[PDB]
Amino acid sequence: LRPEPRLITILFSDIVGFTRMSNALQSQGVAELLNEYLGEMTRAVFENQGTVDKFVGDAIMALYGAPEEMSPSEQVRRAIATARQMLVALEKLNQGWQERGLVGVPPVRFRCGIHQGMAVVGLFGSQERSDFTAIGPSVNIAARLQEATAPNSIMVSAMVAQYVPDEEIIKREFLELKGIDEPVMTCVINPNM
Amino acid sequence: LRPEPRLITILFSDIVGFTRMSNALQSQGVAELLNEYLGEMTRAVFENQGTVDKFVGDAIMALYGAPEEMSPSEQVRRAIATARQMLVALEKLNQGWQERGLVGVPPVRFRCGIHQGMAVVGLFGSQERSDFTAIGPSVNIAARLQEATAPNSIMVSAMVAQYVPDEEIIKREFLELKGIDEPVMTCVINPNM
Ligand SMILES: Nc1ncnc2c1ncn2[C@@H]1O[C@H](CO[P@@](=O)(S)OP(=O)(O)OP(=O)(O)O)[C@@H](O)[C@H]1O
Ligand SMILES: Nc1ncnc2c1ncn2[C@@H]1O[C@H](CO[P@@](=O)(S)OP(=O)(O)OP(=O)(O)O)[C@@H](O)[C@H]1O
Ligand SMILES: [Mg+2]
Ligand SMILES: [Mg+2]
Ligand SMILES: [Mg+2]
Ligand SMILES: [Mg+2]
Repeated sequence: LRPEPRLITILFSDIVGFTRMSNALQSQGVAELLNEYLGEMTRAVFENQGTVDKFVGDAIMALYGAPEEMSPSEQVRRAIATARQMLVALEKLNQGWQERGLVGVPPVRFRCGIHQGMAVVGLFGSQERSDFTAIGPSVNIAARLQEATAPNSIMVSAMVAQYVPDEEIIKREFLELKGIDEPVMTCVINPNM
Repeated sequence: LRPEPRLITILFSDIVGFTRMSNALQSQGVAELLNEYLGEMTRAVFENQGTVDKFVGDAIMALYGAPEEMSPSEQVRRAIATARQMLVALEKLNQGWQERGLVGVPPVRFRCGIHQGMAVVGLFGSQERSDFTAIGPSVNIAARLQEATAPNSIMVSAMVAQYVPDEEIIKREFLELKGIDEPVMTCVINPNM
């Protein structure tokens, strides 16, 4: 698990307007919901051999191809499958949160950025505290894609898109992604399949 | 423990232009550096009773007042101490990275956002994968402060600032912080003491 550059697919699934919830609903609700969400999102990544890199609040950072090697295509296959499954999971999550009173508060939507690229994946931090993650623009991209894409929209990088049939690529488009000294070709892929 | 709202001080220390490194220096250098950095940053938080909530890449998210209760004042005291110590740690880190060839690549600088406020801190995620973190605008604030403040500048929220003597508050100022439906009173505090 020592940090090494690795072609991995970083999938970031951030909940759209989660702050609009961490203020709207109650703390327990925010946790219950978040945890429920992350439970299903995580489920979505793990179910897709994904690796929950970490949760950055309402954002899930899934790595594909790390720590367990995974073909770039699988990484994307999985990441996209995860992203989509997450949306499906979210479909039910909102169904339940709506029918419960946790949403209905905008029906929890999540932006998903999936990028594949060289990231230094491995354990990072002090020996006093290390977390397996991916470091590098690759990650940034995924994250920026995540935040760049519309709610319940899976925005993947050019790198990722090449694995998804054009039919599933709703719309390609370069986007000025923060931290990216170059317009990244983003392809929001079909949230379904 | 289980997620509960908690007045905690979220400290985010993100490395300024780390992507300008995850591209500049080599992977091993990026990891070696990042880990070295996070090692000292982490050190800085733990040494200040802080809690490394997680590392979000080059960003360290430290919680103060979670999971171990800590007086709001201590939280800030510690968070600020950490932020400052981090800068000091970074001072030496760059000293070494510079004298090594890892920087000199802009001398790794870090933005530090320290905010104190109600956050739902506790374990989040699925039982399949839980991470102790703080959720809620409080965190967002710290993060936005972190990214809002200039490099090697510790930007704390009004909440935090009240604990730091005005003499240490380099400059107060409200900032349109993303995700914050209200101008947050940010106070970049003296990075020294
Ligand atoms: N537990 C946590 N750990 C680390 N970073 C966190 C965090 N919680 C928040 N942040 C940081 O705070 C930032 C913004 O917080 P949101 O993303 S929770 O707010 P939003 O209403 O959901 O906004 P939208 O999803 O764009 O619609 C995150 O990107 C993190 O850097
Ligand atoms: N290991 C990781 N875990 C989670 N999120 C991560 C991540 N690495 C990156 N991100 C996400 O990618 C985003 C940007 O990546 P940078 O911060 S590494 O790039 P920069 O040049 O340092 O940017 P600047 O510090 O503003 O100058 C982060 O905010 C995370 O949401
Ligand atoms: Mg979010
Ligand atoms: Mg987020
Ligand atoms: Mg950074
Ligand atoms: Mg960061």
